[PDB]
Amino acid sequence: MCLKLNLLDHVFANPFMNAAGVLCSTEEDLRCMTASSSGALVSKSCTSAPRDGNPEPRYMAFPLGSINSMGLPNLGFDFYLKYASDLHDYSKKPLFLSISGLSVEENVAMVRRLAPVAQEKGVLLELNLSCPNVPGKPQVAYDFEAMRTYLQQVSLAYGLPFGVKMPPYFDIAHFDTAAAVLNEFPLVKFVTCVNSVGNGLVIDAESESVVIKPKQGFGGLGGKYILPTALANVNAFYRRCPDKLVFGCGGVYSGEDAFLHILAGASMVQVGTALQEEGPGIFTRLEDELLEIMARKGYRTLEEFRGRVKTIE
Amino acid sequence: MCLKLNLLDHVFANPFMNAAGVLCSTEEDLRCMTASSSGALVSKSCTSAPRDGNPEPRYMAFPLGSINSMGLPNLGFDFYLKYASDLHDYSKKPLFLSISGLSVEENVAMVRRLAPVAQEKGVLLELNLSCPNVPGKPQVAYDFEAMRTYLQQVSLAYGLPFGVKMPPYFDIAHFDTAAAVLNEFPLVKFVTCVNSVGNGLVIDAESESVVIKPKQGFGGLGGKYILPTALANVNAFYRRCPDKLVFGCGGVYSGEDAFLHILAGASMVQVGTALQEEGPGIFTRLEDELLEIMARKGYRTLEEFRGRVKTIE
Ligand SMILES: Cc1cc2nc3c(=O)[nH]c(=O)nc-3n(C[C@H](O)[C@H](O)[C@H](O)COP(=O)(O)O)c2cc1C
Ligand SMILES: Cc1cc2nc3c(=O)[nH]c(=O)nc-3n(C[C@H](O)[C@H](O)[C@H](O)COP(=O)(O)O)c2cc1C
Ligand SMILES: COc1cccc2cc(CCc3c(C(=O)O)[nH]c(=O)[nH]c3=O)ccc12
Ligand SMILES: COc1cccc2cc(CCc3c(C(=O)O)[nH]c(=O)[nH]c3=O)ccc12
Repeated sequence: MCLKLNLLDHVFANPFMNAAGVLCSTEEDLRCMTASSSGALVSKSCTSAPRDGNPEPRYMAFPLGSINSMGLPNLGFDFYLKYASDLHDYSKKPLFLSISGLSVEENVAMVRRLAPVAQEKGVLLELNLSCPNVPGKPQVAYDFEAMRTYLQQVSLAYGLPFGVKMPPYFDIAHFDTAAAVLNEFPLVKFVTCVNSVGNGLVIDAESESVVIKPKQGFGGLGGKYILPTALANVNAFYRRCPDKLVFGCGGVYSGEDAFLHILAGASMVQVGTALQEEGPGIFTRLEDELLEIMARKGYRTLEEFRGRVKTIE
Repeated sequence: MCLKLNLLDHVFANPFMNAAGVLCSTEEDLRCMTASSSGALVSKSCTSAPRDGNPEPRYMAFPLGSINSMGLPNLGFDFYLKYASDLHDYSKKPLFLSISGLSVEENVAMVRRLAPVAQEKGVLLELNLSCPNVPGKPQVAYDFEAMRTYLQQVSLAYGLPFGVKMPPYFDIAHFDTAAAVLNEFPLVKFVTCVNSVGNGLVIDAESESVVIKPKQGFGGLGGKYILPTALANVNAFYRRCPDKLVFGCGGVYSGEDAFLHILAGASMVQVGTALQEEGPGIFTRLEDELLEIMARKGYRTLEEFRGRVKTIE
């Protein structure tokens, strides 16, 4: 019985990894994720220049999940590129590097640089489409023309297999349109479903106050709040993109949650809120919990059940 | 005591009512909601003809909320009109009637007929903008030109103050666009935020199966999953629509949750999943809990704190 996977020409001890932005910003963070029992790690979404991000408090967590408006704080692309080219030990596990340029041109500039490193070391690119474009327009993946533009330009500039990080959708017509856009791009080999459920608002009843400072307390939601939304999006893309992998992200706190993701179609399973709260020991727990479920059901490998969610009649 | 308020030229004993679709479909249901301690009731969204709705099971609930793909089962507009015109006891509490035609024409035909009953009896219209719009197109509220068409035609045909039931949005540019549309229509006097969070997917780990039959298990989410989303939409529209009321809906299980909706800007608070699960006794508990929080804080009126959520710095 085992949790091993072989995809994208890499080998993974298990399907678990951090969600971009959690425990991935500094060399310290990335060494910690490497030392953990996760099957892979992804670096913090980066921009060409270093960013401080939004004013604090900008992340808060509660029994049912988290809210954040971090504002893309990061050490800048050159730092993440150097970690991939010079510091990461690929004998431990594979590395994804997430990029999140604030314009299509910024993304093209980073991927042009990353390509030779991707080619020579095998670092894998996750392009974040659940990011701001022009203020007053919707985020890139909610503007299908912008999304197409970004994928066209990054595909041409990078020239190698990559994947994308998608926001959640809530309408079947949007699943159909979004998947059709992605299916135009053969280099998009994995789709990560999902980024945080956008612009929620947490209010503390005792203080009568929002809990994060930026954007009048509005921010993205993660954790237990978003699991059914995550599963839907994983399965919607798994069904619509049969030539791509789907990575699941959202609401994983247990091996049972990971099992549901995998039944929905997930190949890797990312852990954000629960990792931020529990720390990297979570990975051993999740491995143990998932293996226990597999033993009860007689499943020896992930492929035996991946995507095999049953529907009714 | 007491929680009495005046809105839209009607007196309400308290701000609580059912959410449309819950405990409102049959004359029995409506009689039961009338007998309750709620301050108002709203009928099941209706169509011109009666509908059986989707195959069962079509609703399921869990500790964190519910998922549903009911498919608009209802007794038909003629029945809800007759209830409004002949059967409802207006001396008990106000009545809202929810309309959810499948095209703009169908809405216009129902509202033309509802208008004289509204003038005569004071029944209030809630137009459901989650009404599905041409298939392969996004629900109407997610199609801003269709939404504007709907409201233009309903406003002309109905000619009296009404409100609208809105799906959640997740992007600030969409809040700006949607609120601008609504502000084009002076007869739209209340906005109810939110309908169910669309197309989530609940999977049962033991059976490896989705839990509702329609649409391969995909359905709208309600309950604890959606409270921060509901609060965000309530506050976003409250800020953007200063000449309208905002009704809150989503995740209310307690007087504390109602308190947060009200702080966000809610005038009435609707109760869906928790009412489905607890029954109409919930209204006395909510009342008691909300009065207990007001007492502890020194608030004597709802007006003292409605919309007064604090931001940081
Ligand atoms: C503090 C924080 C920072 C994050 N930063 C990023 C980011 O830099 N890039 C990105 O793609 N997603 C980012 N996310 C989103 C997560 O990767 C993930 O998609 C989301 O939190 C949902 O998963 P969860 O329910 O496990 O938290 C961030 C989330 C949190 C809580
Ligand atoms: C079984 C069921 C039926 C519903 N039918 C309707 C409807 O007919 N019209 C409507 O506007 N919303 C309908 N809704 C949505 C609810 O009114 C409410 O917007 C949603 O459940 C979120 O509130 P909650 O978290 O209190 O459940 C329905 C919800 C459920 C669970
Ligand atoms: C107000 O929100 C933002 C301001 C500036 C830059 C932003 C960049 C992002 C993308 C990074 C990101 C973040 C983030 O760094 O805030 N948080 C997430 O939950 N998911 C993400 O993908 C999101 C929000 C931003
Ligand atoms: C697959 O879902 C549908 C098929 C046909 C008509 C539908 C009509 C609606 C609107 C009624 C409604 C329903 C419902 O009746 O399914 N559920 C909600 O959570 N909110 C609503 O506003 C929703 C879903 C429908």
